[PDB]
Amino acid sequence: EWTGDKTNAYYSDEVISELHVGQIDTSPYFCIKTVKANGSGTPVVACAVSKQSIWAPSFKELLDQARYFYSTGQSVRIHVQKNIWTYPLFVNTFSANALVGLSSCSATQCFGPK
Amino acid sequence: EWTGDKTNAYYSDEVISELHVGQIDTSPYFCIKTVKANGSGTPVVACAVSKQSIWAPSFKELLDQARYFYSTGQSVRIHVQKNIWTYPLFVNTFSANALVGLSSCSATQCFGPKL
Amino acid sequence: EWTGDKTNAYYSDEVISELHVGQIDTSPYFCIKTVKANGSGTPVVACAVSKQSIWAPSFKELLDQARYFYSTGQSVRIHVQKNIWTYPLFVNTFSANALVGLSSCSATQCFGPK
Amino acid sequence: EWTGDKTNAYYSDEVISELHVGQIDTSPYFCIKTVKANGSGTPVVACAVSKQSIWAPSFKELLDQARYFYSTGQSVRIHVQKNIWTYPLFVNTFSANALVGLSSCSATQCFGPK
Amino acid sequence: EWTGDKTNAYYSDEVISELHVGQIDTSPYFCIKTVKANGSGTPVVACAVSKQSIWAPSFKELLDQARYFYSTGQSVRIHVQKNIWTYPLFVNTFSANALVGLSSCSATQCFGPK
Ligand SMILES: CC(=O)N[C@@H]1[C@@H](O)[C@H](O[C@@H]2O[C@H](CO[C@]3(C(=O)O)C[C@H](O)[C@@H](NC(C)=O)[C@H]([C@H](O)[C@H](O)CO)O3)[C@H](O)[C@H](O)[C@H]2O)[C@@H](CO)O[C@H]1O
Ligand SMILES: CC(=O)N[C@@H]1[C@@H](O)[C@H](O[C@@H]2O[C@H](CO[C@]3(C(=O)O)C[C@H](O)[C@@H](NC(C)=O)[C@H]([C@H](O)[C@H](O)CO)O3)[C@H](O)[C@H](O)[C@H]2O)[C@@H](CO)O[C@H]1O
Ligand SMILES: CC(=O)N[C@@H]1[C@@H](O)[C@H](O[C@@H]2O[C@H](CO[C@]3(C(=O)O)C[C@H](O)[C@@H](NC(C)=O)[C@H]([C@H](O)[C@H](O)CO)O3)[C@H](O)[C@H](O)[C@H]2O)[C@@H](CO)O[C@H]1O
Ligand SMILES: CC(=O)N[C@@H]1[C@@H](O)[C@H](O[C@@H]2O[C@H](CO[C@]3(C(=O)O)C[C@H](O)[C@@H](NC(C)=O)[C@H]([C@H](O)[C@H](O)CO)O3)[C@H](O)[C@H](O)[C@H]2O)[C@@H](CO)O[C@H]1O
Ligand SMILES: CC(=O)N[C@@H]1[C@@H](O)[C@H](O[C@@H]2O[C@H](CO[C@]3(C(=O)O)C[C@H](O)[C@@H](NC(C)=O)[C@H]([C@H](O)[C@H](O)CO)O3)[C@H](O)[C@H](O)[C@H]2O)[C@@H](CO)O[C@H]1O
Repeated sequence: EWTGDKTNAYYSDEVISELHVGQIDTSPYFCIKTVKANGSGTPVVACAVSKQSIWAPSFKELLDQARYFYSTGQSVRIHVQKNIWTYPLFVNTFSANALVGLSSCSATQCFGPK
Repeated sequence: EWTGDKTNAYYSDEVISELHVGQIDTSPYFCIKTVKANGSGTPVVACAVSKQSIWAPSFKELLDQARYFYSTGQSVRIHVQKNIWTYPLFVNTFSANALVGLSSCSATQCFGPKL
Repeated sequence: EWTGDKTNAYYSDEVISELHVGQIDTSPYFCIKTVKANGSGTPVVACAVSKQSIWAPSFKELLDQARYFYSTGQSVRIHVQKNIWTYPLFVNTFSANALVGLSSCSATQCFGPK
Repeated sequence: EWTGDKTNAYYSDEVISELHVGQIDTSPYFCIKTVKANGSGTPVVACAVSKQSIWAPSFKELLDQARYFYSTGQSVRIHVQKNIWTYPLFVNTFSANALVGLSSCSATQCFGPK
Repeated sequence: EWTGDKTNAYYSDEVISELHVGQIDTSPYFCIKTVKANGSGTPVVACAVSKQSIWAPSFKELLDQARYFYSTGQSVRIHVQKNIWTYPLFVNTFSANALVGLSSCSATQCFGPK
């Protein structure tokens, strides 16, 4: 697996507009909401769950990086894997997307896989 | 269990106004006080205690997040489970509420579980 | 044991004015000095030692919180237990007070045991 | 092995201008891009992968330092080992450079091996 | 052992002026250069090496504190133990000093062993 696998999904020129932290089934988790910097389109929501899925090792790295990009409001590319989370109320509140990477986008193209 | 369980309680548009760190019964803990951004109501107090209660795994995550939101003073939704801490002097000083989640808020919507 | 135990001591309306980190007998430790926000009174010195005293479990959390309050300079209530550290040269450089809690304050009141 | 070995390569007077976090083959990783402070030259890209290469032990310290230098925008010397990463889509997105050190730079010199 | 042992060396009224992070012999390490706040004297250099020397337990505490004092540029006292690192190329690049403590300094005094 890799953040950059073409089977994952990514969204360029976004900003992190919201951040949530909680716990589910003994695991810490966080979720972020992103929107296009220019205001177009609809939001992207993605979560990371510390004890769960092949992406679990990156939970702290992703949380720390999400917090920094959230604090700056700088443009980013968000990378997700769709259709991972399953608890229906959790998915309906947030989404089934697993957060799998974050790329800064301060130049012409975002610094990450495409 | 989940932050967003309907048996938990939450309060929207709160500002984290105070922060305390201490130790109780072998465990570091922290408590926060929150007040309505609009100045109404009565404060909410909640604590997290390392290695105690079902919420223990998220102690460090919630401490770091509480510190950040305390530093910005931004309006948040605070999620708690009531009647978790039982040490009576602790409860009298703070509350029995276990902190179980924190959500940022726009002016119209907080980003977290509700209803 | 609890930060708020009557057998501990506390000082309100203080600012953390100095910070020191070191090691003793294989244990990292730190010390802080505090002074009244208004300039009155006598300084308070306390230390936490990572592997020593009943307060060992709280070392990292108090170090992180001390650094935060040190960096803001805001008014705090410092909680200590007297007569804990015993190495004479250490006590004479710093004091025998163990740091056991830190509470934020406003003008007339602080958020913590009293 | 040492950051300073002559079989590594380094580039002075650089600024970290992009940062990416992800995961590959169960390992958290991050990449940075640096550009000369004065606008000359070609960008340098390097990545650290949490449990791969002889440089695995310094992953966390170099991620934290990369983040610090990125946030200040100060001039640094970046130390890499060339030709380490091998997954082609990863190398072509980023590079084969392993990140092995970061040194702050003044006007005329940098604080690190050279 | 103690930061404050008389067999150690300290230098007061210093500013941390450079910071370097790398890896040696499986150990992440950092070094700092300090110079007098008033611009006099010759610089001091000291390193901390993750799982090396009696001072290893304090590596993370000292790295976090060095980073903070580096970021503010405030006057500090640096405490070292001489003649610890033995690799000659490493010593020649940096020094044999082990960093063993850091103390904030006011205009009047420094908060640490003397
Ligand atoms: C002219 C051209 O090169 N492409 C056409 C574009 O007009 C059109 O809209 C574009 O947005 C583009 C961004 O492409 C991605 C991205 O965000 O990087 C590519 C992603 O794979 C895609 N993600 C998914 C799950 O499909 C993502 C997503 O569609 C949007 O972010 C949702 O808003 O778009 C690029 O910046 C273009 O320059 C810009 O005009 C895109 C449609 O994505 O393709 C062509 O129609
Ligand atoms: C009683 C109730 O469940 N909801 C009341 C509303 O009908 C009403 O209008 C708005 O309610 C807003 C959102 O209500 C919450 C919140 O803070 O998000 C919902 C929480 O479940 C509730 N928590 C608990 C333990 O009861 C919480 C709480 O009542 C207040 O925060 C206490 O300070 O309120 C929000 O409260 C607005 O005040 C209002 O626009 C009004 C009644 O007129 O208050 C709601 O409680
Ligand atoms: C003792 C006396 O003569 N008068 C009492 C005063 O304590 C008090 O005056 C106010 O006291 C305020 C807070 O008192 C503490 C504090 O800092 O919170 C209480 C602590 O337990 C105490 N710590 C110890 C080890 O004794 C601490 C300490 O004495 C001082 O902080 C050292 O400077 O004081 C605060 O000091 C205010 O400045 C003052 O207004 C009055 C209030 O009516 O009640 C008396 O009991
Ligand atoms: C006396 C002298 O300096 N002669 C030539 C210069 O014209 C120039 O070098 C100056 O010094 C700078 C230091 O060069 C490095 C560096 O970045 O520290 C040395 C590195 O080993 C080298 N790395 C690799 C993999 O080759 C690195 C690299 O070439 C450049 O950074 C890529 O941009 O340069 C630096 O070179 C300055 O540009 C210059 O002021 C150069 C050639 O112009 O080499 C000297 O022979
Ligand atoms: C003879 C002598 O060594 N020192 C005295 C002068 O230094 C002194 O002027 C003051 O000295 C201050 C420095 O004292 C230390 C320090 O940095 O705290 C003491 C340290 O033990 C010493 N470290 C070592 C390994 O020897 C350290 C070191 O010599 C200097 O830092 C190197 O620059 O100095 C400080 O320098 C002030 O500038 C000044 O107040 C005068 C005071 O009357 O008497 C001398 O005997």
